[PDB]
Amino acid sequence: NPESADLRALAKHLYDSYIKSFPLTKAKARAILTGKTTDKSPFVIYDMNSLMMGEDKIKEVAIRIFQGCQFASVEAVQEITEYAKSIPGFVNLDLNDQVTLLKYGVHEIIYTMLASLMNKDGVLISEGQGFMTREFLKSLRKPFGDFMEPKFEFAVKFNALELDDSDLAIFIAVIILSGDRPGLLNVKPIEDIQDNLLQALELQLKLNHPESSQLFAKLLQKMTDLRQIVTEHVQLLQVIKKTETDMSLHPLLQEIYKDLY
Amino acid sequence: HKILHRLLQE
Repeated sequence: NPESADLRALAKHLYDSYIKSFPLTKAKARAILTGKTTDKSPFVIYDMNSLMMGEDKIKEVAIRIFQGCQFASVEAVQEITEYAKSIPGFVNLDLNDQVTLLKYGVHEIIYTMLASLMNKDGVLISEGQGFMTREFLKSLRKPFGDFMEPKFEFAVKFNALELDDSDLAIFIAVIILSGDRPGLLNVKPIEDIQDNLLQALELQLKLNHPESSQLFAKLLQKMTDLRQIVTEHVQLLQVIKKTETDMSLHPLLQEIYKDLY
Repeated sequence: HKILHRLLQE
């Protein structure tokens, strides 16, 4: 019908802008992770020695790996900011609200998109050029040992829903347009866009997974799970900042983390 | 949020 049509157009437009915005999609990451591709398999990093050999193809070691994640996050935030600008009506909002939405959104979307790069065994890094084992990351000296295990725990549950790129494009758009972010000045227009996106996501989940039973409802439960993971992550960062003085926090990360949960 | 402002304005 005509209301359906508009929601299908929005799903198509978000998907396009997702493909442009993000270098490594879930499709490629799956292809690389299965091995069922013609491309060169990724350099596996399972220990200190493998990490050192790995440097070429892609300070204490733990700190080296934390700075790695730091550079990667900053790139993710830039890709996600370009993607938010694609979300119809997002740029038309109050700039201070645009900032507030991204400020609380980016880490939730980073963890959502990290799952596409993850399996129970490890995570693809440097655009699938590397593959860092979960056991290796777990093994790091505290507090760095428990930095990524929560993201692995979430990713195995979230990966069960077998969402595809077209589902994810709308799902991340719905996360960005959250009306309950602290300090928003004009909630109504944000809620109006989220209502359009949520209907678009509902249709997309019925169409793309017609066999799937209340995928849309399970997916909305995961959004509340994501907030809890983003809080815990800020706690460890709060800890790491104070405990390690050899650690420099990237300015862009500082803007986001400043006055957050 | 000058960097965020900058990225949003770019």
